[PDB]
Amino acid sequence: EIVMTQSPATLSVSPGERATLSCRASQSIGNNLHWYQQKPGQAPRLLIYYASQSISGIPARFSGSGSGTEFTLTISSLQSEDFAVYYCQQSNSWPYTFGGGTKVEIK
Amino acid sequence: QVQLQESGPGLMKPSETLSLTCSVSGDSIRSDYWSWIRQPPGKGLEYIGYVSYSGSTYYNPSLKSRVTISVDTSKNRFSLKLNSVTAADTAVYYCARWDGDYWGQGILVTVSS
Amino acid sequence: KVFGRCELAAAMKRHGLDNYRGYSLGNWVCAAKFESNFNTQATNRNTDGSTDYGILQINSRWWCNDGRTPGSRNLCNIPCSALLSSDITASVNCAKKIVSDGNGMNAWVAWRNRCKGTDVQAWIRGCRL
Repeated sequence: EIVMTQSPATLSVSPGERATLSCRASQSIGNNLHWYQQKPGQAPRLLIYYASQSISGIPARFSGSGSGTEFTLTISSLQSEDFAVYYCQQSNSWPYTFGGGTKVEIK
Repeated sequence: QVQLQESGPGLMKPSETLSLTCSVSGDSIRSDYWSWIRQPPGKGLEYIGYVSYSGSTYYNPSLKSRVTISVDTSKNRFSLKLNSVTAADTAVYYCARWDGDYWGQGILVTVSS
Repeated sequence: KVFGRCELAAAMKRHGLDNYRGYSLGNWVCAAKFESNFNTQATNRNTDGSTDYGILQINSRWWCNDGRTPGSRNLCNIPCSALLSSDITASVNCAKKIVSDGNGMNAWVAWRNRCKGTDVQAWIRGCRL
């Protein structure tokens, strides 16, 4: 299966700061990368699909970029409600796989 | 306004068969692809599998042919069946629409030996 | 819009079709060639009353809603008009869902009859990718 690796494992962010999360694929997956945000006791919520396509209702501060094997989720100016664990997931190959997650927490 | 809801036993013993169902409202079960995902406590996400419109299924090889996903068009819901469970199967199980736009809230299934 | 071969190859690659669920880029270019001849505005009314739309001739009986097909399941959750744009994003997203079904690319008659079994990678040969 395609192995997805996210970095860093934990990301400390001060409210108002720019946040950069990384996700890499063991092999090329084109633009078939999706980003999820998961808050405690809640189900993952899709924020970005197909690497950069935005979803209606999702704040503009969330932006996805990258292709092939290196992808990035950028939060231009993090707000307190953005603290959560973020996961990337590829859909280029079955079985679909998720990165190990990046825990974004307040600093 | 689509809503998914998982239901089933939250506690079971080793070797037994796990059986969960996900009921959908606001969308037709016969008009889309449906998936199951799980999250062991303190761990990340593992995709279990999905069923497409034609009824074809795709299962994660990590489950070793122990999984079944089926559709009940009459009650607008789909199910998950996982045989021979062990502690390794303890986790919050989530159902979601294949595109990922809507997820259930998850149901904790604990396999207590 | 009528795509040029390498122009489409590059677009589809940027849109993540190269090796999507096991299908090399050439397969997608070949399918577009034989289904619509690279024309995004292609439309073909079928006998059953449904219509095929776009560069990949996606049918309205199951995949999109043209508001004129009684059966319409609209599995891709999109108006068929979105498949007639020079922006292939909608067609690609729908094609990916289609191919994610058990039948894979067999969903496209043209691919099944003109691409499957041939040296499809020839369709991207000579293209900078």
